[PDB]
Amino acid sequence: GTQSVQKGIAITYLHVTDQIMKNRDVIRGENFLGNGEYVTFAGILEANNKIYTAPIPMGLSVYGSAFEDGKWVKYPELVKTEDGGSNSSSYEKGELQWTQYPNEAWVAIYNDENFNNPTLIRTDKISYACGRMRSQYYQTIWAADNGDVYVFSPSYAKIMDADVQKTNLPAGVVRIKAGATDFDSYYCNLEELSGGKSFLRCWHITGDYFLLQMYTGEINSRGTGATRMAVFKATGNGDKGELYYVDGLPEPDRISSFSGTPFCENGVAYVGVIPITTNHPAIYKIDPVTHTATKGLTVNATGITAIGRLAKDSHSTYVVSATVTSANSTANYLLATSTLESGSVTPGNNNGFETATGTAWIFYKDQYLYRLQYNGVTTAYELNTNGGIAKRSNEYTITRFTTYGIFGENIISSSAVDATFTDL
Ligand SMILES: [Cl-]
Repeated sequence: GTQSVQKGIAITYLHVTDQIMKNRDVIRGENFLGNGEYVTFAGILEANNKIYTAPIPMGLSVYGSAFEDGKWVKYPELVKTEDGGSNSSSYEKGELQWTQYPNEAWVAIYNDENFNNPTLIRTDKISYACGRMRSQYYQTIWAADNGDVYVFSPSYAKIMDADVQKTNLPAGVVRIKAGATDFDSYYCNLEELSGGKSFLRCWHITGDYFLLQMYTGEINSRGTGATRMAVFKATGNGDKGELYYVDGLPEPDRISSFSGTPFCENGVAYVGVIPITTNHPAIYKIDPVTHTATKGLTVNATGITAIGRLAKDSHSTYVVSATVTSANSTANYLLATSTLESGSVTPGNNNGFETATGTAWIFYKDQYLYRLQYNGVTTAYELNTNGGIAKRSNEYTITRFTTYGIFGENIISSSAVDATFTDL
């Protein structure tokens, strides 16, 4: 056969029990959806004993636009004539950047973590299901407690330069019932409910309630103005969806950012709120039933990069990962606390453990906290038998990732990559 550089999908596993890293053979990304384009997985969602992801279309690679004399090139006027761009937006001559098919969304359903033989399904009711901010892809596919998978799209593609690459669909939601292999008839237009606004990203809270980080103005590539929260009850209003803005958070013009991953327990969501700059980050409790927020634990640091729990034998604690950023340096501290609802935490005591910053953080149940970092090594933490934060024995070298999640006993990370493939 003929080997060439093509777009692939990388999959990396961190097995939390064995403490072993494995690299899956690279998956072909070219023509993943049958239109020549390659994809970036957004989300590794465990539900119904299966993995759901949104394969986000990327446009055409250099290989894909040249393939069989431009078979896949629908809009040749968009193929780049020379190298250019900057950062994640950088492109090579011959690429077609961004999808040519913005008015649809796909979901891949995999039977297990081997990522073989996906069930690929398409809807024309929403655009693609992820959020975006510069180089980041945010998961927007989530399961209700009953296993129903809700597939949200903020319609990020509305901000594309070329008309044919804009979506004309409003931000909205569709559904895959638990155990089903295709979408049902559910559809909710979120812009009609929100006052014309989309969202940066979203998460599950409990039951059929989801948390949306809402925009105050237009969606944009820098995340500007993503300073409100709303609670979406998917089956509310007679299975039409119901959206309520959250009351009790700081005023939007006082919010610098929210932390990236809420912590959900006891039916509520705990969210890190970073105010504009004495004004410290604090963790707010959001009750989805009343769409009300209350101020809890104050964090005496720059930011909040993880909230969760660690447990070992008869010891357990909450763990807040906090950043300390100076003019000349970045630091991260893991801070133990018995409560998220009052008081404060401050680096500088025995209940704190310093780490390098990490690209992303994820808790595996209440057993481990993983600090995912590419080059830099990936590390993991636990409670020791004495109840203190401890580093696990094994470290890992992983590559750049754009999505991550847990299935079974594996932490899984993924990215679109260049790789050699053999064609017939
Ligand atoms: Cl439910």
